[PDB]
Amino acid sequence: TYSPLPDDYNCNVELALTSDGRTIVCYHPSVDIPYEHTKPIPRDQVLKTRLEEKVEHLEEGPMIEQLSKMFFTTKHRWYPHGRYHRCRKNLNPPKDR
Amino acid sequence: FKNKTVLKKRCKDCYLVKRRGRWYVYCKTHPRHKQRQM
Amino acid sequence: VLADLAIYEPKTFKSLAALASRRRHEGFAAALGDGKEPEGIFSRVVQYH
Amino acid sequence: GLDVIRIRKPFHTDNPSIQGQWHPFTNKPTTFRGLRPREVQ
Amino acid sequence: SSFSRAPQQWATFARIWYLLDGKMQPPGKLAAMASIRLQGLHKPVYHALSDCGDHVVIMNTRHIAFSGNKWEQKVYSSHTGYPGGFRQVTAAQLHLRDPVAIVKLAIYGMLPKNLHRRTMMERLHLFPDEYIPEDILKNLVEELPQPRKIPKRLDEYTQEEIDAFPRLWTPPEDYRL
Amino acid sequence: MTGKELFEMWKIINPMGLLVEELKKRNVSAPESRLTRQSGGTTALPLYFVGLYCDKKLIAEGPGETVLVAEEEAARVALRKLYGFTENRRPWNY
Amino acid sequence: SYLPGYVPKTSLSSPPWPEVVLPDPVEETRHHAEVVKKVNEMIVTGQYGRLFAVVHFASRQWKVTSEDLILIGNELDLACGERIRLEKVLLVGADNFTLLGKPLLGKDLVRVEATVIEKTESWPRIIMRFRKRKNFKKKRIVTTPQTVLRINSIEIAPCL
RNA sequence: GUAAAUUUAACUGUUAGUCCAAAGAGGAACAGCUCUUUGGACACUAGGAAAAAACCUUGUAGAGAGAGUAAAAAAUUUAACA
Ligand SMILES: [Mg+2]
Ligand SMILES: [Zn+2]
Repeated sequence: TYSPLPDDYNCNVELALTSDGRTIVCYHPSVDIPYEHTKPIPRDQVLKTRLEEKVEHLEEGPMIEQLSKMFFTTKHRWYPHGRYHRCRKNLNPPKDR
Repeated sequence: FKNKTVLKKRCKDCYLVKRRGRWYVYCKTHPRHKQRQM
Repeated sequence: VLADLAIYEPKTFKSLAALASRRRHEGFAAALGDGKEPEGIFSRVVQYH
Repeated sequence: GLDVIRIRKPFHTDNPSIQGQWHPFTNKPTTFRGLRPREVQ
Repeated sequence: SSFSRAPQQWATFARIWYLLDGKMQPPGKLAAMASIRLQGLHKPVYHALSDCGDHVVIMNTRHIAFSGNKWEQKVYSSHTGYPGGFRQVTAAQLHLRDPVAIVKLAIYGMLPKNLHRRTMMERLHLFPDEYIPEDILKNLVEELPQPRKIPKRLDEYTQEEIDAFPRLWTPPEDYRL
Repeated sequence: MTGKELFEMWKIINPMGLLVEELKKRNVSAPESRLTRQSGGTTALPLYFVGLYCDKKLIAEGPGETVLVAEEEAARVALRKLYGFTENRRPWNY
Repeated sequence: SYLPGYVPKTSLSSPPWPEVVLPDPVEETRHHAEVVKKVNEMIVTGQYGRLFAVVHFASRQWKVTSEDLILIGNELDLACGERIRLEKVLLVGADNFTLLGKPLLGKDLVRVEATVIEKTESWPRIIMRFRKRKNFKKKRIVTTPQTVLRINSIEIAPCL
């Protein structure tokens, strides 16, 4: 009836001590999300259905505040950078795993 | 009112009341005894 | 390695957090008891010599 | 044969997580029917 | 987890839209927990260069509560830099002018003083009443618990706890009350 | 072979089709996709955790920026789990 | 009848934290025996894969796995490509279970096997001292020795 | 308890000094004032008191993606009198 932590989000943590008392055994099986707790997946007569390719060219300003409103940032991220920094950038960075 | 740091009764009818966070001596018969703590 | 287990191995970190919370509860129980009750299963001290 | 230059991160594993790398929904409980907070349903 | 690399990175570094309520909560405690979530200091993958902030949606900002007399004592000072731009307004005056300015300024003060503060402020969303826009409501995950406990006024005590609490003193029968 | 993923080494086109073929060939009911977890949704940066179930029992879960790619990642996770090519599988004995 | 020491329920009559009762020792030791045993037959059967360990080595603690690389900041008096056993295993574990030493696990319980695969030196490190208006300027170059070990295998044995 | 001291030989350089604690003198029982004495620190490192010479902690030098610590965060809310 006692649990050190709530047992319903990550794993079913059960603690134990060995008979000698020299080591601690932890058993942690994963908790699976219930089906009841889930949610189902959300779902011209005469001419072509012509593809709707309009690309309005917004000027630099209203373009930048549209991007800022879309990505919840400021304008400074979208303003450009000079040749000094652009050539200072490493275009072949090291890559681990 | 006269501004004082220590407040004294100069009459038997003088009374002390704490109003607006400050102590006051009010006298109805001798209004010259009106005193305000600083 | 505690931060490493926190980032990559959340089940082992939850086991460690449960162990720490149980040790804290055992310490609280010993402090309130204040007598000569059994020391606790996880409060036992392994001695070296 | 590798370069004697600065080595970042003095350990290289290719399987850094075995129990699943942490995401925000780890250590997060589920709700009945997956309801959002203050969902009128 | 056996995810592919790009979905695993996306899952690890995705953003969460936490919900927070005003309604007799202290603005400082609201600001503290909101600033932790906005910095992303609640994540074990936190780093200042990792851009791991999360969105915080605070509602009922008009119904905040101040401990003590801070509604009159606390003074917010600004300066429009023309000679004489020094304006000082009490917390009450600032709240009656703008209902979200107090919590906004508290979170802004608690956020770290660098160039990421305005981006975290952009990720913070505040609303004065129960109304929240539908897109944000569809974004919301995890209403966080309130710091205070709503000290529960006398008239909504139930009769069970009222007569479970014993009476302390016996009044005399000859008192007007 | 040591440090690469199964679908990094063997490219596949329809993981959902492969998964339903395997489930029908080992006599398991067809998987149902469900939205286990969801953050955002109206923003440009959503997160969908889509879980694949059979007989109301979870067999896979996958993250994505859209529901469709989350579903395909869940299908790939199910294929990896059924094949034994999971990331936590026993490493090669030398 | 109120006990002599009863306090009416106020906001701070009782401590704010919830009351926590610990399990009785005998049933808890029996539960520990059940958990330790069942984890031991999981080890016996082999219901695990891709073990990890936290190992103390060269005054550091490394979270290593199989097929791993570590860089030790000193020479190790070993030839290249040489198999050794890391023994001071603070922690070992896998999926669904882990084992914790107090502070060290048993050598009969866990082994770590590593291979000396490289004996190199670091990139040159600048040590420079400067104090102004006192003509104080000193420069030194060091190259600390280094040894790259590859963690081959982590093996556990049924001894719980 | 410790390992320095004296002598012999050869010389340079320092000999325009600041704060703090203490005992005093001058001045106003003024001064980041002036003058002696005892002792610190600074004119050499690092951490702290917000920035910081002089206060506190600490000294002997390198690498570490280890650990235990040192000094180290100001508290206060006052007037009824027959
Ligand atoms: Mg002087
Ligand atoms: Zn009078």
